[PDB]
Amino acid sequence: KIEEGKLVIWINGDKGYNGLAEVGKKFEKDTGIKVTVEHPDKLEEKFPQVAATGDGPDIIFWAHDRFGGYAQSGLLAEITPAAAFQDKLYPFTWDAVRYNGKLIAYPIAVEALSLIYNKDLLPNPPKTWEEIPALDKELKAKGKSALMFNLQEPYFTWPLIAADGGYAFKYAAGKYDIKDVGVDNAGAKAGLTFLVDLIKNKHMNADTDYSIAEAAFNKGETAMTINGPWAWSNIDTSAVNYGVTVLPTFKGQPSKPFVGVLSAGINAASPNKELAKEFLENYLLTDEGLEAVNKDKPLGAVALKSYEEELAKDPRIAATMENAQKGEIMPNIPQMSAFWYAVRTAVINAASGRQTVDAALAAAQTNAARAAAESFKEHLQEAFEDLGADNLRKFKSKLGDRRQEPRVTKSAIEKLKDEIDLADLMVGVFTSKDAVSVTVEILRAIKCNAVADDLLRNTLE
Ligand SMILES: OC[C@H]1O[C@H](O[C@H]2[C@H](O)[C@@H](O)[C@@H](O)O[C@@H]2CO)[C@H](O)[C@@H](O)[C@@H]1O
Repeated sequence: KIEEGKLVIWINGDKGYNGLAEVGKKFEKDTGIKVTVEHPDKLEEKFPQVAATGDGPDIIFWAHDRFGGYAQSGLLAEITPAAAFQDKLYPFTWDAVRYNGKLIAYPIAVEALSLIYNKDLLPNPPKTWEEIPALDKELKAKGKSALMFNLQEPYFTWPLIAADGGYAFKYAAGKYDIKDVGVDNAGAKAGLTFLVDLIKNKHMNADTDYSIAEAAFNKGETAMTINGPWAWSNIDTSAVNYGVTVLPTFKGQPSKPFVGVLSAGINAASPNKELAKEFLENYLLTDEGLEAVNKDKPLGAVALKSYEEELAKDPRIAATMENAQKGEIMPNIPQMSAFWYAVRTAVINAASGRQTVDAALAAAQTNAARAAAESFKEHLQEAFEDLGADNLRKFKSKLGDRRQEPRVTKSAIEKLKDEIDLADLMVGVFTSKDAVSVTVEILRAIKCNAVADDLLRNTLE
């Protein structure tokens, strides 16, 4: 499925992929070899499904937190450059791509979130989170609002949850301890309570996503947003006059974002391994290669010393590195994808009012330690689709009548939209193993025995 004598590359659709295609045209004009760039949907989950049997791209781009799990499954080739090349990039960027003693990818650039504001609507931005409710009121009298950002992905809400004390896994004596999880302490509860109260008092809406918020800022309808360096380009095209600065404090403490390093790995089953090393070391990681990508969509603070010393004179970049020093570098261990699925479910149920804050975070502490939890959620979704709409109305009636603990209110059931919402409510209230046991019990009481049997052989077994 992988053809000898050319190169195929995969990268996310919010980065500068037309700029990267210009670098491959130059490689073709010096050697004749053709390069193709693609941007599929959900690529961080498609890559481990196709590469296990030897298919996929020659080269894959993503942040460093996903790569430890790919290496444990045997999907990547080892990286081995000469000491003369290694001295061209900062030593702290090589530390982020080192796993069990070996290097497993090439580092490209450093990314962190900041606060972006409209100078004509608000020439002096606020220094604390506590000030935002009163400022929303002044702006409505002009037909506007104060702040809008993406509420569906937990990367954007984590800086406030961590300000007064929350954490992922505890670091002690040279290693992360995978059975000491920090999403349910006193500091984590206070930050999530402040976010839900903004929604209750009608300063924000619970269905806001990435493209809704991007259009409102660029049209002048809102005063502030929260985003990374890749977004600066489309703002330049618009009519808005903008600045970039440090995030606000909470209870007197700084906000603390998680920082990522964009990186490039090589497929263990590729037959083009030495063509791939020549493209990356001699064409992309140079002054003129990185300049072509940066002009399409900006990269942040790059890994190559000779070019980063010039970019550091830009005041937008100085603010990016101040937020990075108040935050923390992400771990790369294989347990990180189970952590991100658990926190995503907790924020969605609490912002929509289907669960209380305290009950949602106590279940996340348990789900974050279970490797197979997200797989169980996908098998529940498929069983609800197979019942059909008439039989699924009977299922939801019996769930609302249960007297066993924990109980589910009838108002919360009427607010669901489809089969994906129902599977997320079940794993968030009961945790993942108990969710399957209760579902099988209700299916037997409405006489749907074939569906219950198929679900059992693919989970608890
Ligand atoms: O929301 C969970 C998600 O966060 C990070 O993904 C970022 C990525 O690093 C950025 O480059 C940008 O594309 O936005 C993404 C969030 O929408 C983690 O790297 C990722 O593993 C995680 O699932």
